[PDB]
Amino acid sequence: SGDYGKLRDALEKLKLNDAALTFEPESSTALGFGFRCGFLGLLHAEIVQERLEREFGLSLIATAPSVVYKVRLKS
Amino acid sequence: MVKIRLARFGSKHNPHYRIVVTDARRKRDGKYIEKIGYYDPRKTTPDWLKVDVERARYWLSVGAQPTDTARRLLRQAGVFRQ
Amino acid sequence: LTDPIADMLTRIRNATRVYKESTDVPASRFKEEILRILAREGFIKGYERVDVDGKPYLRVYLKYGPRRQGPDPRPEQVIHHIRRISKPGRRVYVGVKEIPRVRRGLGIAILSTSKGVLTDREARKLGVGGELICEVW
Amino acid sequence: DFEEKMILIRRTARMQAGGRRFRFGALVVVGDRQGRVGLGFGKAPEVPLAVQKAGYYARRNMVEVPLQNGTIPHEIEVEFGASKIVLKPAAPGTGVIAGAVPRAILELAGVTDILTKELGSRNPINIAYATMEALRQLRTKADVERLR
Amino acid sequence: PTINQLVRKGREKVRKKSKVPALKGAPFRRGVCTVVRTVTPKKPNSALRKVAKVRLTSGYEVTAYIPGEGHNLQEHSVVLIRGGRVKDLPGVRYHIVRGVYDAAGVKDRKKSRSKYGTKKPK
Amino acid sequence: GRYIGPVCRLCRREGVKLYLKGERCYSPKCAMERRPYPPGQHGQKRARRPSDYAVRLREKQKLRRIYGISERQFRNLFEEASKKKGVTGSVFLGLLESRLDNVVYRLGFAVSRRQARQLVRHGHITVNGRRVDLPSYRVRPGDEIAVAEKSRNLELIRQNLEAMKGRKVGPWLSLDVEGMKGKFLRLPDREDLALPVNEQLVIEFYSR
Amino acid sequence: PKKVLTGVVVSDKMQKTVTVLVERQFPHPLYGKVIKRSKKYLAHDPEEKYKLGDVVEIIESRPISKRKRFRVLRLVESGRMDLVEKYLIRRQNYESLSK
RNA sequence: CCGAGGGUAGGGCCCGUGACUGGGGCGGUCGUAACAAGGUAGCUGUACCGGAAGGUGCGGCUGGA
RNA sequence: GAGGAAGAAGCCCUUCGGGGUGUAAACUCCUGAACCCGGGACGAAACCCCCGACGAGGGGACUGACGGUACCGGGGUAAUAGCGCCGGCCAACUCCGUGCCAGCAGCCGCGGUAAUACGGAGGGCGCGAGCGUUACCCGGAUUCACUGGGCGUAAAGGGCGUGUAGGCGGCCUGGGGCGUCCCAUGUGAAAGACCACGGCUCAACCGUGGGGGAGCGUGGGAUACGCUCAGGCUAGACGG
RNA sequence: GCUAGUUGGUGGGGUAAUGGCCCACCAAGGCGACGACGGGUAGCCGGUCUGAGAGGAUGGCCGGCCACAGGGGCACUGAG
Ligand code: SF4
Ligand SMILES: [Mg+2]
Ligand SMILES: [Mg+2]
Ligand SMILES: [Mg+2]
Ligand SMILES: [Mg+2]
Ligand SMILES: [Mg+2]
Ligand SMILES: [Mg+2]
Ligand SMILES: [Mg+2]
Ligand SMILES: [Mg+2]
Ligand SMILES: [Mg+2]
Ligand SMILES: [Mg+2]
Ligand SMILES: [Mg+2]
Ligand SMILES: [Mg+2]
Ligand SMILES: [Mg+2]
Ligand SMILES: [Mg+2]
Ligand SMILES: [Mg+2]
Ligand SMILES: [Mg+2]
Ligand SMILES: [Mg+2]
Ligand SMILES: [Mg+2]
Ligand SMILES: [Mg+2]
Ligand SMILES: [Mg+2]
Ligand SMILES: [Mg+2]
Ligand SMILES: [Mg+2]
Ligand SMILES: [Mg+2]
Ligand SMILES: [Mg+2]
Ligand SMILES: [Mg+2]
Ligand SMILES: [Mg+2]
Ligand SMILES: [Mg+2]
Ligand SMILES: [Mg+2]
Ligand SMILES: [Mg+2]
Ligand SMILES: [Mg+2]
Ligand SMILES: [Mg+2]
Ligand SMILES: [Mg+2]
Ligand SMILES: [Mg+2]
Ligand SMILES: [Mg+2]
Ligand SMILES: [Mg+2]
Ligand SMILES: [Mg+2]
Ligand SMILES: [Mg+2]
Ligand SMILES: [Mg+2]
Ligand SMILES: [Mg+2]
Ligand SMILES: [Mg+2]
Ligand SMILES: [Mg+2]
Ligand SMILES: [Mg+2]
Ligand SMILES: [Mg+2]
Ligand SMILES: [Mg+2]
Ligand SMILES: [Mg+2]
Ligand SMILES: [Mg+2]
Ligand SMILES: [Mg+2]
Ligand SMILES: [Mg+2]
Ligand SMILES: [Mg+2]
Ligand SMILES: [Mg+2]
Ligand SMILES: [Mg+2]
Ligand SMILES: [Mg+2]
Ligand SMILES: [Mg+2]
Ligand SMILES: [Mg+2]
Ligand SMILES: [Mg+2]
Ligand SMILES: [Mg+2]
Ligand SMILES: [Mg+2]
Ligand SMILES: [Mg+2]
Ligand SMILES: [Mg+2]
Ligand SMILES: [Mg+2]
Ligand SMILES: [Mg+2]
Ligand SMILES: [Mg+2]
Ligand SMILES: [Mg+2]
Repeated sequence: SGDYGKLRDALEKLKLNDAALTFEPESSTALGFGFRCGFLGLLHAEIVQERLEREFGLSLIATAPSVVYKVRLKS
Repeated sequence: MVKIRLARFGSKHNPHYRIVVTDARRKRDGKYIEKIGYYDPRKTTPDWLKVDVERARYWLSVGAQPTDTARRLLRQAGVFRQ
Repeated sequence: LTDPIADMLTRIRNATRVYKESTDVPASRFKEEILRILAREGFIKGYERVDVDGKPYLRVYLKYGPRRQGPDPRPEQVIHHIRRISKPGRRVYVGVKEIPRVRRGLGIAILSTSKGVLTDREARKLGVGGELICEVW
Repeated sequence: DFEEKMILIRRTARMQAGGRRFRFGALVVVGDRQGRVGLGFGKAPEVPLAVQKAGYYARRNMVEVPLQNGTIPHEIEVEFGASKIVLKPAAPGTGVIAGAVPRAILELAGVTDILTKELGSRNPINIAYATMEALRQLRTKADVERLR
Repeated sequence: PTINQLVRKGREKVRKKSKVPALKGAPFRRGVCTVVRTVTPKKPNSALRKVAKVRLTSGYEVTAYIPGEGHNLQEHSVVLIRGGRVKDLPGVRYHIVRGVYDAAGVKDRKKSRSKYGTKKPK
Repeated sequence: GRYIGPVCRLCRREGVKLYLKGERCYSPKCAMERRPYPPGQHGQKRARRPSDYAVRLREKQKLRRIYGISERQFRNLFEEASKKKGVTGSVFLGLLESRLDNVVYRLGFAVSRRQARQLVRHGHITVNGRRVDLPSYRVRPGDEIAVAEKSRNLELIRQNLEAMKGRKVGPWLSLDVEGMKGKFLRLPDREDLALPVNEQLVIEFYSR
Repeated sequence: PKKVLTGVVVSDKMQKTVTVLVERQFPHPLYGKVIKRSKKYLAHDPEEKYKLGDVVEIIESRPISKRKRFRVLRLVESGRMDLVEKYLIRRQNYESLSK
């Protein structure tokens, strides 16, 4: 669907734990109710979802991961 | 039964009782049957005890039963002086 | 004709503002009782029983005031103000404590009581009350 | 030589081709504080012209106002169109309990302790006039008594 | 209406509608930021006006305002809201209270600091 | 608590000497007589027409200031007068005057309203022999007010009283000089006092 | 006292009992004018004696049945069908008030 | 016998929601119905018609000469 | 707290003369919150004991959580001030920054390069161990109008009759006394409110006393008006 | 628009005691626009806040009554 409310809490508890949950809510046409997380290092992110899916059976796919840019549009 | 007792008023660290007829079972500062005098135990004024002897004796008369401190006061207002 | 007492008070009030000397009002005992107080109290000269076209009326004689100076010289009225206070649509009884002191005493309040139609001050004196009829000043 | 106390200065507008045009309205009360007031409402091109003008008219229009001990002698309600003023006598400790216009009349009429309430349309200009011809209808026990 | 009409049909007492239902109906409410943008106001006011959608403990999801010059708010910032409407911004029933929870006071504000939650100067 | 702060500035803002500060008030170097215009930058600039409410405001403030009293205590008294039988402007003025801190000043045990408070506070006054250090104390008629022992012999109270020989304290009191007692006699008449204040506008003020 | 009411018998059709109507006048709490008001009391009549139409007095009594706690004290009029009709009228009028 | 309650079935009112679909309020395209006889006096109940305002019939009103 | 300059510095304004913060500070003096030291409560006088009788009456003794507290006596240090506002309503104005941005806002509305309306500073007003904000109630709102509003054109007369309930109802006399008015009486607890007095240093608080009133039970009286019954009338209405 | 223990009767049962309080028979009644029935909300007063007053709004502390003791039902003991 899938479980936007059930996902968000999962962030909330982890989010209490840590930085790299690390959520500003986001939405894209690939799937509903998708959110952005940045993880200090690649490994945290890989632990956190993994934890999610084995533990809670919220089996999902996460796009990623993002590097941040110094764009200075000519205008 | 029905009794004669000190019902407490006044304020904190400033008592002023209202010696009162009241059924045993009421909370002390609750509806009594009849006020029959007061008793400031600290004595901060001329009048500091004032039984209504007439009524005191009627009540007493028909089997109301004073406390100890309430009996002790009634004395000082002559309730039992024969 | 639902309220002959209003009707009289009205006849009167209407009359005065045009400055008439008299006006006939159909006669009833009760009405004479009001007219009694009204003249005794000075709001009218007085009244008399009479007759028009056969049937009994009541001719009420009208006080006013001296002429005035300036433009618009019409005299002060002695009856300035007169309204009912106990319409049939709404009966108003008042107890002795409650008898209205009208206009600071500059005016009166009639009122049927069981000791008779008195003024407020009479009703206060005898120490009674009842149906507040009207008020004048 | 009385006191006076402007109660309303206001601007207003005409309209000629290629421009609005102005005029001024001053509504001054004038009184000796002893028991004589007089309200005047004058209008002119410039403000103080319109205030002096108001003065003149004012004096040309004074009023009785009986004073049974600093209060008025009997409660009264008059109502110059849509606006209703209600006066009401009071004890000496009271003070003038009044709207800001009808107080400027009462103040200068020498009134000291009274109650008012403005009901109806609360336009100053009206409430002022309503007030003037509401004082004007006061009478003393005597004033009456002679009338009957 | 005649007195009989009054006896018969009474006078109808008034009743009032809350402008502040999300507070439900506490003096303040806590919530979590879902969106945090700027909004343009209606005419004749022009500005880039700071605003936050909020999900209140009361259940409702409402949009509130960020008074003061600059704010450390962003999504998931948990903040409390007080009643208070912005005239320019349609639909902003509430105000976000500075200096509480995830909301920093306006830094370096010297005046009216109890509004805008700024602690007193050294 | 009390005001504490420049008291002169007041008398400019209010526009008259509310005698508030001891001997100086009667100098040629008192603030008023030097520079009788409001404190601050615009102190000298032309006055605007004072608003109706503005008038009533200063008046309320002129009075209160004179007795250096908290606007809470003030209004409380003012309400007492209304509920009291009598002329409210008046009874206000007297309920105000029965203040122990005041009565000390009126007797001239202290030079000033302000000072009176400190005397009363450090229990230098006593009412009816018993000591009192509340400056709010409501002096009844026939209260005997006096310095008591360990301060009768004090550099100050002597000085003020030394200086109290050939002046007559006001009509509603009395003063056993150098014995150092006085008697509240009766509550004053509005016209014994002659403060520059119009008790009526105050009444008017607490109306709006 | 106990309590004395006066009013029209406005039905039997029960055994030992009469529905009695009872008027009361009083002023409007706020609007002052006088209003009348009414209430039926089921009354006791062991001797199915009191017929319709009657104006009777009934008195506070000890419970005789659920909702029947007055006896009839004494007859004081008779044949007041005019009243009874005014009730049967207000009862009849009701089918026009439905939907 | 009754009986808390559990279960079966059929209704009633409410709330939430739903592909889609009406309209409503707030921020370029087509015309130009109303406001001056507004360029066909307007409004109006009603009917039919028309992209859109609206036009037209029947009767009414002046709040139109 | 009293004194203390035609008036320090600093900072603000300026027509570069000067103004302002300001008797404010400094500073001279005396008073002494806090602290230290000493003594130290009322609330507790009964049950008990003695005389007398295990009665009245009289006498005597035990008992304090609060608390080594309040309070008293002595000694004694100048010892926290903050917050809201300053276009109008509404008491309180200047400069600088910003340039329809940033921001302010309850409402008018402010801000597009001289802003008393934004941000800061000086100055000012308010109140002060508080001062503001939000929420909610009454108020202003005679803006549900009993007191105390309205419907030609502002919202508002039913399209028109007929008539059921209900509302209301002319002139005179008499009986009733339901309404209505009056008197007595019972009730209307205490606490609260109000008036007076007294008790804690005042007050808050508390004690004591006083008056309240609607209401409702009972008894007694009144008869104008409203009701009800009875008689009578012809000015309303109907009919020939 | 509502009502079959529903409304009255009789005779029983029960209680400290009146009553369809419960049970059997008997009659067809009882209630409602003076708002029944359904729905919403709420513990009620002394009081309290406001208000010139009428009024409005409110029932925290305290005093009085009521009701409940995790959600329901039942009785036992007993003066209760
Ligand atoms: S009177 Fe005393 S206080 Fe008031 S200004 Fe003159 S000097 Fe300063
Ligand atoms: Mg004259
Ligand atoms: Mg009018
Ligand atoms: Mg713009
Ligand atoms: Mg624009
Ligand atoms: Mg600040
Ligand atoms: Mg007031
Ligand atoms: Mg039976
Ligand atoms: Mg079952
Ligand atoms: Mg079941
Ligand atoms: Mg089960
Ligand atoms: Mg839907
Ligand atoms: Mg649906
Ligand atoms: Mg056109
Ligand atoms: Mg056209
Ligand atoms: Mg046309
Ligand atoms: Mg055309
Ligand atoms: Mg047509
Ligand atoms: Mg087409
Ligand atoms: Mg066509
Ligand atoms: Mg046509
Ligand atoms: Mg100089
Ligand atoms: Mg300098
Ligand atoms: Mg300097
Ligand atoms: Mg200088
Ligand atoms: Mg000093
Ligand atoms: Mg210093
Ligand atoms: Mg010690
Ligand atoms: Mg002791
Ligand atoms: Mg302020
Ligand atoms: Mg101002
Ligand atoms: Mg500001
Ligand atoms: Mg600028
Ligand atoms: Mg402002
Ligand atoms: Mg500014
Ligand atoms: Mg304080
Ligand atoms: Mg309001
Ligand atoms: Mg007001
Ligand atoms: Mg109102
Ligand atoms: Mg009002
Ligand atoms: Mg309205
Ligand atoms: Mg009305
Ligand atoms: Mg209106
Ligand atoms: Mg018509
Ligand atoms: Mg229609
Ligand atoms: Mg129709
Ligand atoms: Mg008809
Ligand atoms: Mg009829
Ligand atoms: Mg009738
Ligand atoms: Mg009649
Ligand atoms: Mg009677
Ligand atoms: Mg009581
Ligand atoms: Mg008392
Ligand atoms: Mg007849
Ligand atoms: Mg059966
Ligand atoms: Mg059958
Ligand atoms: Mg009924
Ligand atoms: Mg509940
Ligand atoms: Mg509550
Ligand atoms: Mg309670
Ligand atoms: Mg249980
Ligand atoms: Mg259980
Ligand atoms: Mg249970
Ligand atoms: Mg037992």
